[PDB]
Amino acid sequence: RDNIQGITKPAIRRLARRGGVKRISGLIYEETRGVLKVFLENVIRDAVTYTEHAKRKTVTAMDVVYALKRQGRTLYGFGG
Amino acid sequence: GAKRHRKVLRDNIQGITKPAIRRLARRGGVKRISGLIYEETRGVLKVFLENVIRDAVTYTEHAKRKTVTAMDVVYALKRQGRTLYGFG
Amino acid sequence: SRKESYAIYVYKVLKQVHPDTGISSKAMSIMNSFVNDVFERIAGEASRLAHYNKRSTITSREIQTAVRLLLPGELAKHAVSEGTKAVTKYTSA
Amino acid sequence: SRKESYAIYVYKVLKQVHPDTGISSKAMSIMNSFVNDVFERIAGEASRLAHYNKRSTITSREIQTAVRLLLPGELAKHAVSEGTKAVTKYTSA
Amino acid sequence: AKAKTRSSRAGLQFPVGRVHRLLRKGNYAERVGAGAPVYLAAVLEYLTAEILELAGNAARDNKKTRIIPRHLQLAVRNDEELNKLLGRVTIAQGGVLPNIQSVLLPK
Amino acid sequence: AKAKTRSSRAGLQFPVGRVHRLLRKGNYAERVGAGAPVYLAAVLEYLTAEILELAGNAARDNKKTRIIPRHLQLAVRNDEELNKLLGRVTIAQGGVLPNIQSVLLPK
Amino acid sequence: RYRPGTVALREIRRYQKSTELLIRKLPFQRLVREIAQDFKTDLRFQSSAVMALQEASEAYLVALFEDTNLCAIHAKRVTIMPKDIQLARRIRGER
Amino acid sequence: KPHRYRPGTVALREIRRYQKSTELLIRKLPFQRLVREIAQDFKTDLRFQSSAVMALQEASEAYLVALFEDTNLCAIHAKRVTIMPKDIQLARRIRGER
DNA sequence: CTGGAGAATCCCGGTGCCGAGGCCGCTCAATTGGTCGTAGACAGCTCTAGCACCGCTTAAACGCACGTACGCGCTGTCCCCCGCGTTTT
Repeated sequence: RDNIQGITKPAIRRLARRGGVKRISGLIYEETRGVLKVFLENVIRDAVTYTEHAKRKTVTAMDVVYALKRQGRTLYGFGG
Repeated sequence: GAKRHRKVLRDNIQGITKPAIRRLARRGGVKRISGLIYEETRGVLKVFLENVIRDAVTYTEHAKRKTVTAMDVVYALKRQGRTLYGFG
Repeated sequence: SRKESYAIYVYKVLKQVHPDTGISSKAMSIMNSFVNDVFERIAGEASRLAHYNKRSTITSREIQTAVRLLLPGELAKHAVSEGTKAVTKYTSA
Repeated sequence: SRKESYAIYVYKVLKQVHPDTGISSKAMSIMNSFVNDVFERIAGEASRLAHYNKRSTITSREIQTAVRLLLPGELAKHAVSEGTKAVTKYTSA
Repeated sequence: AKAKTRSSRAGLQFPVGRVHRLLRKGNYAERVGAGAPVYLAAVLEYLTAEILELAGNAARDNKKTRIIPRHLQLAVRNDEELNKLLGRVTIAQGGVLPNIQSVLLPK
Repeated sequence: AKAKTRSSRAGLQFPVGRVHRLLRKGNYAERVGAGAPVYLAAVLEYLTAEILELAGNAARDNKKTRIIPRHLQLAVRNDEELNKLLGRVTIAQGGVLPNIQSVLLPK
Repeated sequence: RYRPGTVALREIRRYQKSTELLIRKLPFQRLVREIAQDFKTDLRFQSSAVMALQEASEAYLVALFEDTNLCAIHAKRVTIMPKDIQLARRIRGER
Repeated sequence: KPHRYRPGTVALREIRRYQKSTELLIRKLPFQRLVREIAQDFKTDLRFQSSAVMALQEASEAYLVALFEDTNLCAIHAKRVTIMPKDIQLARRIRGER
C-alpha cells in the first residue's frame, strides 16, 4: 500500500541535494521510486533467507550486515 | 654510413597499433573514433596491466619461483573479481 | 604426474542431454574451470553460514540455503528440487 | 554473558597518538567493526595462500605476503617493516 | 556385501566420494555432513546439463557437431539467468554477442 | 614463573593471544606458525592508529574533543589509498565529502 | 526574492555537512515491512535491522545521483533526466 | 569515377565481421615484450609462460572490450556517434576506476 | 521503382588432417565394517523486546502561483577522420 510514495518529493529532493543535484526534473521521482524497490527487494529477500535458516522469526541487523556484504556493500557500525 | 643507430625508437607502448585499436573498437561496436583515443587507450590498458601483473608477480616469489605461471596469473585475476575460465 | 579432473563425468552428462554431440577439449577445460568455481563459491559460503550460526558441521540445510543464496531465481528453485530429490533417494537408498 | 571486542586496545592506541581526545560509542562500534574486517580480509587469503603452495601451516611470511596483496604501496612498505620489527622484537626476546 | 557407489545410490553421475574427500581436505568445516557431498553433487549435474543443453542448442544453430566456447559464450550470455549468474566470468576465446546499436544503423 | 604477555614482549598493544585462539578457531589452516599472530597484530595497531590520528586531526579541525563517525568518514575519504581500501564500505552516520562541481558555480 | 538556483546551492551546501537521515522513519519503516511481506509472511524486525537497512538505502541512493548528475553534465545539461539514471544504471552493470 | 563506399558502410561491415569473429586482435610479439617491459618495475629478470603470456591478452582485451561498448553508450547518450576520451574516462569514473 | 556496375557474400562440392574419441593396462582412492566422543537439536524456563495503540502538537508535507531560465529544435560551417591504393615494415 503505496509506502513507496511515503518517500516524499522533499525526501527525494533532499537526497539529491546531499548528492549535489542543482536542478531536478519531475519524472525523476517515479524513476527513483521504482528502482529503490529493486535495491530493497533484493536485500530483504536474501536477508530473511538468513533469518529462516537461522531458525528465527525476528530480523537481526546481523543478518542484514551479512547480506549487504554478500551483495558487496560492506557496512560498519551495527554489531560486528 | 651511420646506419647502425638509425632505428632505436621502439618504445613498446605504441606496439598496440591504431589499426588494432580500431579493430578492437570495431569488434566492440564503435563506428567512428577520435584520434586521441589511441594514446588514451594506451594509458588505460597499461594501468590495467601492472595492477594484475604486480599482483600476478606478487604470488610468484612467495612460492620461491622465477617463472610466471598461468595458474599464478589465474589467481591474479580472481582477486579483483574478474574471473576467467579455460586455463585450469 | 597424476591430475584428476571432471571431464569424464561431464562427458557422461553430455551424452545424457545430447547423446550425439561432440566436444572440444578447451571447452571441456572451461567446464572443469567452471565446476570448480561454483564448487568453491558454494562451499566457503556454506562454511561461513555455519560460522554465522556457530555450528561445526556442514549438512544439506547449509548447502541448500546457500544454493538459494547463490543461485538466482529459477535455477535455485529448480536445483533445490534436484538436490532435494537426490537426498531423499540417498537416504532411502 | 561475556562478549569480547577491541575497544580497550583501541583506546590505549588512541592515547598513544591523541592522549587527550575522546571517541563516541557510535565511533567505537565502527572501529570494532572495522578491525574485525581487516583481520578477516587477510586471514582468508593467507589461508588460501597456504592451499596455493600445498603447504600446511600459516606463517608470518604469508601474512607478510598477504598484506602486500591488500594494502596500497607506500603503506604496505610501512607495516611490513612494522610487521618485521615486532616479530624481530618478539623473536629476540 | 557388494560395493555400490553412492552416486549410483543417489542415481547420480558425479563422483561424491571425490568431493567428500575434497570437502574433507577443503577445510570448510572440521566435520561435514554426509548428504551435503551428495546434495551439492547432483545440483552440479543440473547446471552442467543446463548449460550443456544450451551448449547443444547453439551448437546446432550453426550446424556443427562439437561444442566450442563461442557456443558456450553465446549460450550463457544469451541466457539472462546464466549471464546474471556468470557476470564476473569472462570466457576465453568466447567472443561477443553480435549487437549493433540502433543509432549506428544508417538512415 | 611470572608470565609476560606476548604483545608486551613484542612491544605492542593488541592481544596477540586472543588472535592465536581466534586463528586456531578460525580454521584458516590446521596449523599456525608461532610468529604469525604477532605479524598480523603488528599491522593491526599500525592501521588502527594510522586512521585514528587522522580522525584526531579532523576532530581537532572541527574543534571537538571526541572522535565521531563523521570524523571517521572525512579522514578516510580524504586519504586516497585508504579510500581505495574502503571503497565498498559505508560508515553509519558517515556522510559525504563536500563537493560541488566547478561549472555548477555561478560565474 | 532570491533568484532561482541560489537556495539550491545553499541547500546543497547545507546538507553535505548535515549527516543524519533524510527519509522519514515511519514511511521508511512501513515500506520495508510491506516489501519484506512478499518473500515470507509475519516477520519481526530489529530496529537496528531496519535502521541498518535505512543507512544502506540512502547511501545507495545518493551515489547514483552523483553518477546520474555526471551523466546529465556530460550531456551538457544541469537538469537530470531519467535516461541519465538508466545510462548510469546500465554502465555499473546491474541494469 | 572510382567506386568509393559512403563512409561508414565499410565500418558497419567491419563491425559485423569481428562480432562473429572470436580471435585475438593484438599481435603477439608486440604484446609479450610489453609485459616483459612491465615486469622490471616489480622484480628483475623473470621468465614468462606462453600460456600466461597468452592468458594476459584475453583479460587485456576483454577488459578493454567491455570498456568500448560502454564508451559507445556515452556518445549516444551525449547524442554523438564519434567517441571522445571524455566518454572513456567518464565510464571509468562511472566504473569508479580513477 | 530500379542499379547500369562493381563489389561483396554465401553456398556448393573437394581436400586434407589431426584430434575426439573408444581401447588398454594399473594403482590407490573410494567403499565397507568395525568404535567412541561429542555436537547440537530439543524440552523447560526466563524475560526481553517486539508490537499495539493513543493523543497531541508541530514541523513537514502539500498543494498551489509565478516567473525565467534552460532544454531543445534547427542550421550553416568547417575540418577531422573515413576509404583506398601503394609503399614500407
